Amino acid sequence: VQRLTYRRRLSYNTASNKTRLSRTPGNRIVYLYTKKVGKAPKSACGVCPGRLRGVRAVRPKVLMRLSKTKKHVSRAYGGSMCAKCVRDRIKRAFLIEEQKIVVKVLKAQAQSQK
Amino acid sequence: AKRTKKVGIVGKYGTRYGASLRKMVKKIEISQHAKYTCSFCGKTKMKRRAVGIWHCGSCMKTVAGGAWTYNTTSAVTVKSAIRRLKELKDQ
Amino acid sequence: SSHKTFRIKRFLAKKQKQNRPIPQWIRMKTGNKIRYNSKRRHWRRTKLGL
Amino acid sequence: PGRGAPLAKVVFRDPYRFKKRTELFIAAEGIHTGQFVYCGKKAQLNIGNVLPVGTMPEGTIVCCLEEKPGDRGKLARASGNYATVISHNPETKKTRVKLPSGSKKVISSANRAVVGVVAGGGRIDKPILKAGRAYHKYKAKRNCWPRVR
Amino acid sequence: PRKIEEIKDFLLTARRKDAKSVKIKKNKDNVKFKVRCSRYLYTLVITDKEKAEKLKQSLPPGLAVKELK
RNA sequence: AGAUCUUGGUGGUAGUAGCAAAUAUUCAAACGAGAACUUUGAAGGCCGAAGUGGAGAAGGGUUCCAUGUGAACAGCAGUUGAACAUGGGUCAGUCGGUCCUGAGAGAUGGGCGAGCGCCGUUCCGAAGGGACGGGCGAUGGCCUCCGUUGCCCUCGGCCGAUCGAAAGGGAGUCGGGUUCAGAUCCCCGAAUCCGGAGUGGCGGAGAUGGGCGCCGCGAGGCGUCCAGUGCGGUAACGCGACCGAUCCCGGAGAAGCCGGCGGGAGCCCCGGGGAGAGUUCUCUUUUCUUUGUGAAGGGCAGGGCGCCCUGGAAUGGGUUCGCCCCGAGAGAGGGGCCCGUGCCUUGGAAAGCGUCGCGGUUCCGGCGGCGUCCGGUGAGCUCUCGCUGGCCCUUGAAAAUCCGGGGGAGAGGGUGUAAAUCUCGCGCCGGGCCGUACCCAUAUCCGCAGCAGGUCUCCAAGGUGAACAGCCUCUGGCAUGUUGGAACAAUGUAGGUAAGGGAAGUCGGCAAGCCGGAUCCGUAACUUCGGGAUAAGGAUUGGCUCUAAGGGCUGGGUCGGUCGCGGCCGGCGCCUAGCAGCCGACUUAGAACUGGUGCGGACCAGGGGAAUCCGACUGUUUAAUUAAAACAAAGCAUCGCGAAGGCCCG
RNA sequence: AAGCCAGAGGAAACUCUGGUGGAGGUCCGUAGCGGUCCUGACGUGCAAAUCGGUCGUCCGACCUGGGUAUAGGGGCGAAAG
Ligand SMILES: [Mg+2]
Ligand SMILES: [Mg+2]
Ligand SMILES: [Mg+2]
Ligand SMILES: [Mg+2]
Ligand SMILES: [Mg+2]
Ligand SMILES: [Mg+2]
Ligand SMILES: [Mg+2]
Ligand SMILES: [Mg+2]
Ligand SMILES: [Mg+2]
Ligand SMILES: [Mg+2]
Ligand SMILES: [Mg+2]
Ligand SMILES: [Mg+2]
Ligand SMILES: [Mg+2]
Ligand SMILES: [Mg+2]
Ligand SMILES: [Mg+2]
Ligand SMILES: [Mg+2]
Ligand SMILES: [Mg+2]
Ligand SMILES: [Mg+2]
Ligand SMILES: [Mg+2]
Ligand SMILES: [Mg+2]
Ligand SMILES: [Mg+2]
Ligand SMILES: [Mg+2]
Ligand SMILES: [Mg+2]
Ligand SMILES: [Mg+2]
Ligand SMILES: [Mg+2]
Ligand SMILES: [Mg+2]
Ligand SMILES: [Mg+2]
Ligand SMILES: [Mg+2]
Ligand SMILES: [Mg+2]
Ligand SMILES: [Mg+2]
Ligand SMILES: [Mg+2]
Ligand SMILES: [Mg+2]
Ligand SMILES: [Mg+2]
Ligand SMILES: [Mg+2]
Ligand SMILES: [Mg+2]
Ligand SMILES: [Mg+2]
Ligand SMILES: [Mg+2]
Ligand SMILES: [Mg+2]
Ligand SMILES: [Mg+2]
Ligand SMILES: [Mg+2]
Ligand SMILES: [Mg+2]
Ligand SMILES: [Zn+2]
Ligand SMILES: [Zn+2]
Repeated sequence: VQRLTYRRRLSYNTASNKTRLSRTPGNRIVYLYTKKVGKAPKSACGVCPGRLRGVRAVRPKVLMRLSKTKKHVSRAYGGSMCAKCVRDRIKRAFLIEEQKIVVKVLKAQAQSQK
Repeated sequence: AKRTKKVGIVGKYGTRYGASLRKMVKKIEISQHAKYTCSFCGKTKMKRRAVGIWHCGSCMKTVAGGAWTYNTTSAVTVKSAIRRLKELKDQ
Repeated sequence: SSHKTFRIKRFLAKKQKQNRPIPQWIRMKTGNKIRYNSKRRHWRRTKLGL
Repeated sequence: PGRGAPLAKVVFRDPYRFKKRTELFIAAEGIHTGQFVYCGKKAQLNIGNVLPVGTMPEGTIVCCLEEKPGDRGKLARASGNYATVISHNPETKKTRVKLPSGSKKVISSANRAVVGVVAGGGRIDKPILKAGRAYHKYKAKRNCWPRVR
Repeated sequence: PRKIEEIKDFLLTARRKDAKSVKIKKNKDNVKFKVRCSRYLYTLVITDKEKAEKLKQSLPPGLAVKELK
């Protein structure tokens, strides 16, 4: 077997020194210094544990050169919140504002007396 | 089969620490690692995350509880007392 | 080491330049009284201060 | 870390500007995420509400009780502990409470406090059983543990 | 590199102002027209031998027609 | 003449002790005055991938590399050298520093201090010097008009300077060639990140349609009016852009240790096909070597999903090695997203490599031919990615930096080949400073030295085997560790063996010796019921020839009733106890045969039992005479303290 | 070790068997870390503390680099001055 060497001056197996084996067209195996693994956004609701869909999972500075579409989903709160916890918020905002109309009408017939 | 006659969960401690100390920690270790039934979703998935923190896997509901049991008998009588005082604050 | 500062490297540059034999024609000067460079420093015999 | 009592992150609405305020309370046992707490004089008796001891019934027990009227919580903060409101007197605006050590103390009626006992339960009941578990317990607090006589 | 699939888009890339040369490489099964632009090396692969000859005679003027044999 | 006097020099000892840790050298030749030691070749060995191999951090600082000398040094020698002398050598937007903060360090305000100063780091400060926005203006100037710029209004808490990591966070460079010595830096070729464009570089999007009056046979044209800050999918979400400020919300950065599985690769293994070697006393279609496709795009496998739609499940079902999941929506069907390091393709064969040649430019990135192939296995090893668990009175950073969303203050054109705008495609310019050689250790570092010591990491082949053990080998390396020759006395140091006895030796079984692996049996007292326990004790073990068992893939037809020697469906039949063929792992069990009873044949590899004292255990300790019964420890008990406080520094 | 699966015995109470699982300041034992004994070697040494064999521990109160903090009547000490 052909044993390998590091190609830089960092000689320790730290998190910023991860490598993968690559076979060059010169028929030799060399190390290739991989980038880190990115993560998709977490949902803004902070409840459900899955990460968002439709969004490219990269390091934060790779987002500076990514297209806008690759960084979000075409929906309200898309790319920041999950669909499931957005439907809950649409229902919650509507129903609670219905409740305020209920208590306003309830006091409206309660102020019919002086 | 029945693998241990009496030690139960504290067989991991071997012969160490003395029989009565292993017996004292046995009931606590049973409750500490137990999965309680969540009172918010009904799924038996409410398990201890840290000391005093109980978290449900299904509904993602975290509740502050006892160190080893999900809720301590002290805080149970406290909650009843506070409920009694609130309904007595009004008439 | 391989990683060195500019200040350190320049310091070693002066030490390297002045660790050399005396010129041959110096001994021919009148009133010389100098035989050889007595400030010669070998890397293994003695170490630099820094 | 270094504390047996869980903490509670509670988010309020700032009343003077468009912002959110993130407070770090001490969790009274029984509170949960997605639960509303109410802080003020007009809040009612519920586990987690923060209301002054002067506007409390004669026997309610509190969690993170102030020592001086106006500062933040200072008493009964360790896990499982609680003060107990004993009596008031509208004269001189004072309130007598029973501290966890059994000491009676007279404090202002404007001292706020959480309602309930602080979570973390009977942490002292479990024997540590191991010099290593004591080693890890005090590695989170301060360099005090191996005690030479 | 960018691979070009059809013919007419290879023409206007080859006639682009930043196009520097065209290299024609004949293999045992196809002919590759590689135009060297400022950013990419656009490669068009033709299996048909007669199509390659027509395209070569129709290459834009004022451009290198370097052959690789 | 003295002071174990001060300094310098010199003797006897004395050609003495010694030049003995890690198996090892030998033959021939060359250069040379000179060869045990240099160089080349042949041989025999060692390191044996946890190396005596290949590369780094710290440290050294020129030791690096050529040529020359043979004074001194390399404790023998030397034609050799890490010595001496003379020259030469370190090339970066994308490898680091540089930037961020961490534990912490440290000014200013303030306080103290005789004083140099030191306390303090948000505390007792009027701590924002900035901002697109609007206005008053000087029209600075290609005065149409947007860039200036003074002031005013509005907004603006990182609420604290600054320093702190060549292993933390941190955008983006790879393949080939090249030197005496440098290369991810040079050259060739493929890319890519950030920043900029004032007059704005080109396309594309925005965005270019309807209503009505008319002309015109219709098509197609003219005038008016009205929209037009994109579109698709039920959904998950998708498409190439997709106006938008202050402000707000969120994400990424940003997370422990351990276990078990799965995917991918690299290596290893097996069967063939080439090319070149090796053996051929006989045998061997044999044995050995070698048999590429970088980044970055596009496409497709594959892996994952706590994502969506239909539907409504108990005779509960699905499912894992383990778990686990389901009326809060299972199974099933159909989709969506993420990762894609795997394969194909552009790069790409033109290069590289292996072989066979032909020329020469003291010494050519010379030229040419042929090839660079097809397969199969796996609890294999090492990485990496993923899923799911366990443990914690332990919950396993921060900040730069970047992004998404909410909101809609505003901006833009009057239907023009349009406007504001664009995170879309392509194009143009730039990336400064410092480091970069070499050693990285039985000789380049510290230990006074070429010192058996010490000194932080990465890679990791075959056999045996449970194994990164020990033992042997390949790649790579070396010359036995600061000398050799001849002999084989005593005493030694290291290693063996020993008849009969078996601790009688000795303070004492000190030392040595016995035992030892695996399989099958069989295991006591006591016990905190976990243990003791490999208790104790016994049997077996080789080689060869077989026999069983433990799997995976495909195909199961009754037929032309017809024809797009084959099918659109069915007149046309009963694997339904399952068969057929193909392929492939180790493991276990059983038996026969056989050897001078030898077989864990080397290597690896527990002596055992009965008691007494002490300490519960695990852990720690007198670096350099004490590892213990000492310390610690969990457990138990006592004490002080409600903050104007307890304990403590100053 | 807990958890889980199947089976058996029981009139019940409940018990038993075989798997699976992989806990533990768990055992044997490498690298590492340490340093018991030979009171071995050495003792004008290789060494101003090293070497050989034999040993203790080897998932944790584990080993370790670097950055930091504590300074002399002071520090720091699982404690030996
Ligand atoms: Mg490849
Ligand atoms: Mg030195
Ligand atoms: Mg003590
Ligand atoms: Mg004298
Ligand atoms: Mg005298
Ligand atoms: Mg002698
Ligand atoms: Mg000798
Ligand atoms: Mg060997
Ligand atoms: Mg090396
Ligand atoms: Mg040299
Ligand atoms: Mg000599
Ligand atoms: Mg020199
Ligand atoms: Mg400010
Ligand atoms: Mg800095
Ligand atoms: Mg770093
Ligand atoms: Mg080099
Ligand atoms: Mg390829
Ligand atoms: Mg389903
Ligand atoms: Mg070729
Ligand atoms: Mg180098
Ligand atoms: Mg040494
Ligand atoms: Mg010194
Ligand atoms: Mg020898
Ligand atoms: Mg020798
Ligand atoms: Mg040596
Ligand atoms: Mg004998
Ligand atoms: Mg005998
Ligand atoms: Mg005797
Ligand atoms: Mg005697
Ligand atoms: Mg002995
Ligand atoms: Mg015994
Ligand atoms: Mg046999
Ligand atoms: Mg002890
Ligand atoms: Mg005890
Ligand atoms: Mg020690
Ligand atoms: Mg000692
Ligand atoms: Mg006791
Ligand atoms: Mg252990
Ligand atoms: Mg052990
Ligand atoms: Mg000792
Ligand atoms: Mg001795
Ligand atoms: Zn959500
Ligand atoms: Zn729940």
